[PDB]
Amino acid sequence: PSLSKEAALVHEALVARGLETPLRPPVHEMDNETRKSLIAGHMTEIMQLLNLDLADDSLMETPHRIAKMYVDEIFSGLDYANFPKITLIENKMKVDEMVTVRDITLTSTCEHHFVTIDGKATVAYIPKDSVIGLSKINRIVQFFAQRPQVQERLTQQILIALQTLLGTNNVAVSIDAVHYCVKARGIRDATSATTTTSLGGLFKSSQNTRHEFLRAVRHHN
Amino acid sequence: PSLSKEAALVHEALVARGLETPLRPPVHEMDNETRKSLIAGHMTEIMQLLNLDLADDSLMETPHRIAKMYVDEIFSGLDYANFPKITLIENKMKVDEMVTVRDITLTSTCEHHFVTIDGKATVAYIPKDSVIGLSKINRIVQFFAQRPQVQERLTQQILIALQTLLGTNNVAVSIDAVHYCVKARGIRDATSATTTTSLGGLFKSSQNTRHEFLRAVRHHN
Amino acid sequence: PSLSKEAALVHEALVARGLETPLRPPVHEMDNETRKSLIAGHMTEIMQLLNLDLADDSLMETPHRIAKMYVDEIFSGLDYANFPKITLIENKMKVDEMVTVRDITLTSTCEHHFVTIDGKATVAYIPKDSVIGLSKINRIVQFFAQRPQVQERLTQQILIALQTLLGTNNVAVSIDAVHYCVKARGIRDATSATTTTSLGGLFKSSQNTRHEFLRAVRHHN
Amino acid sequence: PSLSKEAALVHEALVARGLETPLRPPVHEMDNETRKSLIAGHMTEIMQLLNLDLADDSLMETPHRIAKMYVDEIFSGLDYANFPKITLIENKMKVDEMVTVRDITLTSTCEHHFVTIDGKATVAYIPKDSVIGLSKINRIVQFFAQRPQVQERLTQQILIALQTLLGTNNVAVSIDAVHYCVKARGIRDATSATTTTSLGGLFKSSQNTRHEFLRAVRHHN
Amino acid sequence: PSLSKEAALVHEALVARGLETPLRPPVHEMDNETRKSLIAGHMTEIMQLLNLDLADDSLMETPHRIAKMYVDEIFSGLDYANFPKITLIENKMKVDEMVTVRDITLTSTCEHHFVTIDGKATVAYIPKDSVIGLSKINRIVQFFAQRPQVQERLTQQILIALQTLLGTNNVAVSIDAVHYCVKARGIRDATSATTTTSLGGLFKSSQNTRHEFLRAVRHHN
Amino acid sequence: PSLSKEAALVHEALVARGLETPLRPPVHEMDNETRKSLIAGHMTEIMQLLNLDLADDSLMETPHRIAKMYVDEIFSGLDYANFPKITLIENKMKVDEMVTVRDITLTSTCEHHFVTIDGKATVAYIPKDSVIGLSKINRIVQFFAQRPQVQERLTQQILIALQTLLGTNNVAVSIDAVHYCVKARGIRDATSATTTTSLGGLFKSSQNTRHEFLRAVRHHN
Amino acid sequence: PSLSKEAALVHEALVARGLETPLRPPVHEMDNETRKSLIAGHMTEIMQLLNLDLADDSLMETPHRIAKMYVDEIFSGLDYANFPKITLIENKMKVDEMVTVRDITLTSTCEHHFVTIDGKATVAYIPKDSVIGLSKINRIVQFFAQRPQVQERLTQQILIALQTLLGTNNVAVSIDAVHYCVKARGIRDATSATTTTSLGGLFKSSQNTRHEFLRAVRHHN
Amino acid sequence: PSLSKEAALVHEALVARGLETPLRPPVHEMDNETRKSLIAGHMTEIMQLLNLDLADDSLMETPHRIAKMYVDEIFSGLDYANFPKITLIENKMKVDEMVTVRDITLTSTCEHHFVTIDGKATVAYIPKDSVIGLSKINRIVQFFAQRPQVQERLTQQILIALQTLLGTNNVAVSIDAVHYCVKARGIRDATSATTTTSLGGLFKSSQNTRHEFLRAVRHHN
Amino acid sequence: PSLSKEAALVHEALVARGLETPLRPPVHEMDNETRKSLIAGHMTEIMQLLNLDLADDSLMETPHRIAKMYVDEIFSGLDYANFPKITLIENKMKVDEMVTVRDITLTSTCEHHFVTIDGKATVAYIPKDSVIGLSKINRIVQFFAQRPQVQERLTQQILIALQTLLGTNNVAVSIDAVHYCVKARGIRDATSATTTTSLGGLFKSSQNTRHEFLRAVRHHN
Repeated sequence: PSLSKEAALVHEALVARGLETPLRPPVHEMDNETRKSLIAGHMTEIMQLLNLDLADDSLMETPHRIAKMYVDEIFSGLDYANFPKITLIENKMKVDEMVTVRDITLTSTCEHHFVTIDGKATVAYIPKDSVIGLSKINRIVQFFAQRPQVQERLTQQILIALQTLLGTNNVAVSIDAVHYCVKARGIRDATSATTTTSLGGLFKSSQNTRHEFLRAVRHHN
Repeated sequence: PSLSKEAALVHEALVARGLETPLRPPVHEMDNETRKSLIAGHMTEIMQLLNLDLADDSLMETPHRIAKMYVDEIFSGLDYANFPKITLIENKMKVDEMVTVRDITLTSTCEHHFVTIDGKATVAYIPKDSVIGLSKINRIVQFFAQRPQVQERLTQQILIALQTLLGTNNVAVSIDAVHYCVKARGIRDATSATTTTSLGGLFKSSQNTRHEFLRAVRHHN
Repeated sequence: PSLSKEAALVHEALVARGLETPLRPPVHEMDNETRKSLIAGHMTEIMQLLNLDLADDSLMETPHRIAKMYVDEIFSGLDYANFPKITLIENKMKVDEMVTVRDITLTSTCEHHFVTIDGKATVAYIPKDSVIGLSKINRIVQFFAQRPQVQERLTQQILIALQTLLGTNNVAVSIDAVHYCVKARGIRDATSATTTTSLGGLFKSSQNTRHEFLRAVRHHN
Repeated sequence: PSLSKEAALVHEALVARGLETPLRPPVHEMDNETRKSLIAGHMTEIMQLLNLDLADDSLMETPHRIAKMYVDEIFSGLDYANFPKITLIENKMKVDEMVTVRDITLTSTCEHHFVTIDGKATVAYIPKDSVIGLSKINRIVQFFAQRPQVQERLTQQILIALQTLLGTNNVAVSIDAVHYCVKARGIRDATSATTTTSLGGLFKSSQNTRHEFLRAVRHHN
Repeated sequence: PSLSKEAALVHEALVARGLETPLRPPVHEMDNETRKSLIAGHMTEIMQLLNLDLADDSLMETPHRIAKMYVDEIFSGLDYANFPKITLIENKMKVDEMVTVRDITLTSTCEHHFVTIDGKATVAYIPKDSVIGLSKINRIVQFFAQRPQVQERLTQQILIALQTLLGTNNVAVSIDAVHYCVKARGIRDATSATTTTSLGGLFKSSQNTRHEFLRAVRHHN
Repeated sequence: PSLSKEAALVHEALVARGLETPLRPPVHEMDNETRKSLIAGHMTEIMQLLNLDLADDSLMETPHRIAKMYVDEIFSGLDYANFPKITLIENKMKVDEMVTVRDITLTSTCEHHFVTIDGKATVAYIPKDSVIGLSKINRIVQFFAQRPQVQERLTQQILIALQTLLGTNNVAVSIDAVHYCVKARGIRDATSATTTTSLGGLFKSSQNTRHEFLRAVRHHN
Repeated sequence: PSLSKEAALVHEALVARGLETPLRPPVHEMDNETRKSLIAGHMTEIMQLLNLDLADDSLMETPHRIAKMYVDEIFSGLDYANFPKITLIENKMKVDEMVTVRDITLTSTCEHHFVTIDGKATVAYIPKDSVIGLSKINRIVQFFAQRPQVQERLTQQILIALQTLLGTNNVAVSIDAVHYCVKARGIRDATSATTTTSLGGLFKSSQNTRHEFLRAVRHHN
Repeated sequence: PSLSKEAALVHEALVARGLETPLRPPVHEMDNETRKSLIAGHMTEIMQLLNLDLADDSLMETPHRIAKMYVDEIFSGLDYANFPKITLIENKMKVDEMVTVRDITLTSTCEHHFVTIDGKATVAYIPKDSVIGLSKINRIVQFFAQRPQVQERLTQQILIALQTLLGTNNVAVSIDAVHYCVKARGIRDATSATTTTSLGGLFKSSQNTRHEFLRAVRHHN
Repeated sequence: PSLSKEAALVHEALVARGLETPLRPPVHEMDNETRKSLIAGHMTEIMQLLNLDLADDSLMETPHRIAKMYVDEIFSGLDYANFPKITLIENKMKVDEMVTVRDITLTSTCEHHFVTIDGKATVAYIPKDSVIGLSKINRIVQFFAQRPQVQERLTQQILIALQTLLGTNNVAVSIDAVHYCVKARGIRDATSATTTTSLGGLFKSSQNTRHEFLRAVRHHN
């Protein structure tokens, strides 16, 4: 009817921990269509302020493309109506060891300059009552990634969302990414990459479990 | 006469632990030949529903090829009459350290979409009374891989099968694989890979042994 | 109203050259919904013939998942209603040298066994009157790849589709892919890869141009 | 009834060119079973001459294992009754550019010492009236590889067999391999590898075509 | 006069531990010359049973070449008359840390099928009263490698031989090898490799020393 | 008005620990302009002593270029008026795990010969009350790098500056670099590189945390 | 007595072509000792202008160290008294093919900023009447490298020096280097590298010879 | 009786071309035993001149070891009595394309300083009437390598020896090597390597053949 | 006046521990010039015994070159008059963590055959009262490397020399090298490398420190 049981749960969990993305309730019920047009409008003004000849065929549709990109694509994660459908199967296999999904493609945006964050996430968890569909993990990562982020927050959000859905605190998330906020401009460091990890349950308590995960983290190319 | 002592033991072990692949007893004794033909028929219908011109020389034999592939090849692991012949030699060498067989080629099928799972397995065990033929390890892995799987279950099954045959709980199995269920369709993540491990005996108890194995797991290319 | 001007053109071009995928006209106007359900039914029967216990939570939804994957995903390319929207900008830059888009991710299906084909395509063309949006090239490749293919045909189709849309014969397509039809079963060759190329215009005529393209073809990892 | 049309053709072609493996007609019609037993007997004698304690469980079955390996496995190519089934589809795609199958796994035996030859073959051909199933190429390479060989002969044999089956002289075969005949014993050169190529049709005549193929030959790891 | 003090010691040590290669005392004092000729004879028969035309110049000398290879080369390790001369210098340097010799080239034969085993050994030891010439370590490895082996036994044998000669139990041997018994035939796994280790003294007792060695084990290419 | 609160704090902290770069108070208030001209003058004399023909168009502006490089570029870190603007956000994410910024491009000058030091730094810290902007870390590293350094001091300085700004002693800095002071002249060692680390807080106290950081240190290329 | 016949020849050759480093005749005969002291003085002033506390033990000797480095090391190539001794042997081997010395370590200084240039040179020549000692080539490269350079000139100088000494115009020189002038400061491009080549004789005339050389140029790491 | 027909032929061919190693006829028929002892004596004197305490157990046997190494090992190539036995088989395969043996391990000695030369040779030839045993090529290379060499001569010698034995001028030899004469001392260039090639027949005449060979030359690691 | 304070200290330290290279006091005060000439003479005789035509221009100067190489270059470490000048700066930085200088180029000679040893050393130490110039470490390594060595001794010598000069026992030295004594001759193992380590102070006592060092030891290429 609006948000799925999962979307609701995850959202509440995040709000409770104070880990939700800084959002303000919708001032007025606007259709995404009207928001897009308004954003497109402001973009048109910014491009004109930059002295771009909006009459050019190639630049003409840009304000609209950017508006759609924001509302529908790169910032779609802000709307829980886009939360993926979660499928869980009973842990009949009686798995008691961690399942690790590595090198998940992740593309996000640094909220301080609205510039690309390109990286990879490694998620691992120890199955309790249910096992989650591998694809679902990738989708959850993408969801939170599609928001104006701060890697420190992004990692935390993914962790909690998964803990909530899997019903286990034994979840670990590690994200290694390149920030164009740092590379493409400013200090323009062409080689640095940032790594942030958030560990829950045994992954934080048990040094044994913690290190097994950390050792598995990151690969090459 | 039907199933070898080994095939029987392994099958029982799996059923006991409740780790056997979800199978229903044969409704009627059909020849694999009749099953193949029946499967071929259903495929013919599916292809027709997809509007494929089955009159084309290249597509003509597909329903049969698929049927044979299923029954004889990719799902042959479901029939214990195909279980490999196990050869064990007396551990006169008095080996007390683990023997590791790494990078075993593994090709399986994700049962949720019947799509390719391509990866590699690393198996290790500490010889007790007998040492197994290296090739047999690769064969057992392939056997269980030739079934509609769920990586979490596949890893478990191989572990138990080996424990049963070697007569030692000191066995460890780690499988790293790419699921086309995730890559080729759905979220289409082109870089993620899943790693699952199942540890028995000392490999689970002894942190020392456990880490020695984990440290050896995985290589490159 | 049905097919876009582009979809129609490409389809006609393919039929004219006799390079279209072997298709029979829809016997009856069935909703994709009814086709999916029918396919799901045939799958149910096949799985039962394989003796799989469809009562298992994990296997239960498979017949439906496969049906949807076929109609909506992996074989969606058979329906021109799914042809991407093509955007072309005027070649005001007066580009006379080839534009190469390399390492396009490609996932298709070998029609002889309905098994995964995983590879990468390198497409190049010399802009005439218009320049195409880079993303569109990737999209066209994916479209044709989402069909029961034979690499030799796939390469040809992409070539013609591009030539038609760009209005230039100067297009070159090279595809390097691994066939699980070969790796996962049958001879089980774990290392072979197939490369097929289709050259048009100067890429075939001019040895100079031809080699410049070929030299650029393929990379590593 | 005995040999397939294909097996016969290929065999004749090889005999005609005087490129067949040095074989003598079967002195007497012996069952492979009796041959294996005889070979096993000779091996038993050789092992005893080496002073190996054949009473040892590990060595006990070796004479039989070696006999079966020779007759059924590594030298099976000597019997045309094992020639693969060739599937050819009409070249409706009108492919006029070469199709290259690279990195075909190849394991053979150096006939001068009966020691392992491990390598990879690259085969390419320009489709005339028919296109061959990719897997079939790998199979044909394996067939001729499963014989006491001399790389110079092996490459020639594969070339001819393919030209004959495809009905085109435009075929090229290149094999790069490590001979344990050289590495494991004798001079014990741990790094050398031998590369041999055989070119037919345009691949030999047309310098353009020749170099395109040669440039594609060999990869890494 | 026959066997050196070293050869005798090592042989006795191996027989005591029951780690010697399964050998039967020479039934009759035969010259290696007569043994070679007899082996050559049996080989002639085997090749004839395989229907090879022994009249061919290339195949003609094979029976003799194989016989010499067996007796003089690949199985020479069976004769302690071929044991290397060991040179030991007084540990005046007062070395108390381990000396590691890595990537020792090792070529052996899997006794179950008489096929090539190609790998590399890493040997380490903590000097007590004497230091051994580095080359000697490679020679001892080669000696035991030149025998019909089972990697599990090979590793053990090298360990004991070294312990005996160095007069220290603090020796560690690790061998990583590819078995063509597995790759070239049978299951034909093109990627798996086996690793076996045998640890003596501190390398087994001291977890600290043990891991330092294990961490050093294996390199790339 | 002169130095920012941050610049002042950091400077004081360094002086307090006695880790500041050996500086003498400005003998007289000179404009950077006059300093540059004076430096350029001395360089002119040096070049003349080296017998370089300063009348050459290429060498003519060198004295000035060097002077500007020293004052404005490579030694600009000596003037705290160039200290970066630090942005800190409240640690609302409640991050308790370390944030690692790896492969920070670092170019400094070995004060003993005024020759290039080219390397990379890895910085990590455990957020207390505030999280710092990733780029800022790179900037601080660059700041101190832009001074006549001694890697041992450089590492210490970056550590302290960070501890001061973040208000946490839990900071770790590791720098790996190539000194042309060693490579380009003198002993001319073309392969050596120096690695220095400075650990604060838990990174020094907790062996667990210390090793997690060290394990993450350094990558390739 | 002063300059060797070789030094004289090379110097004259360069002067004639107008390729010599911009030098002014020594204004007065000063001992390198007095020049070093004078330079050291200028450096002391420059360091003081930078506000460096020369009282510090580490910085104290810097002015002298830099002065010695300039006169004796990095700029020693400016004095032909340092020209290496050239050894040539009669080309009795009758070599008519090119001899290539690749990956020659080269460290020079960009004269526009007096900053490090780190790279590698590849030199090749076709022996005429004499063959030069390989080491001598490396030495000649170093000689000219030890000067305030401009890569374009450096390459030309080495070419001519070699042509003169070898008595053959058939010489080719290629230098690939990284300029810290670009990396460490200014635009700070961390990845670019400059390649310059100078070709003499057949290496310029004969396209065949030219490309053979160029194809050989550059390697990795 | 002394020298084989092959050794004789090769020696004559070399002397004819004036490519033989500078040798003087044996002044007196001395046993290698007496020569070794004499050399050992001179070495004893040299070591004593270096002030080495020959009473030390480790240095004691050095003069003898060196003497034996010279006469029996590293310089054994000077004695044609050590020339390998050449085995040639009739080119019944009718090979008309070149056979390439790459990465042949080569270790020689730079005659100017008697220091190690470590490299790899790539040999190729077009079979005329006979095909040579692959191992023989490696052996011939080693033979000439075991002499005080100059890479330019070494390459020439191998070329001629092969041309003579194969009865074809179509032979090509390329040697890439590192000279410790350059690396370990003198200029101490840690990265340079020398490549020398000698081409015969078509490999020199036919630009097509020539480049095919050259393009194949050299690999990595 | 003869030996520096440092040279004397280091020499005494080594002699005290009995780790000095086996040397006999100079029998008579000979000029290095006369020693070189005497050595040259003995070499002349050795070359003549090898039947080398010393009249050849290329071989003519060899006896002298070798004599100079021995006395002035490769064995110059035997004379403490060649010990490097050590520069130490006060540890004002208050460095308490280890400084590691890795991949130090090392070229020595195996005293048992006087053949090249090519390797790399990794030296680390924890600064006490003074910090040493990085280059000095490389120089000290080279000094001891320039002597007839046994890797086991070489490592020990470097360790002690450093401990003595730095006034700290907290020094660790690890050397990984390839011995041509093993590769170029004798067993001719083309892949083995030896690794030796000597640990002082905390590097031996503290398992924590010990492992931090060991983990950092060795890199690739």
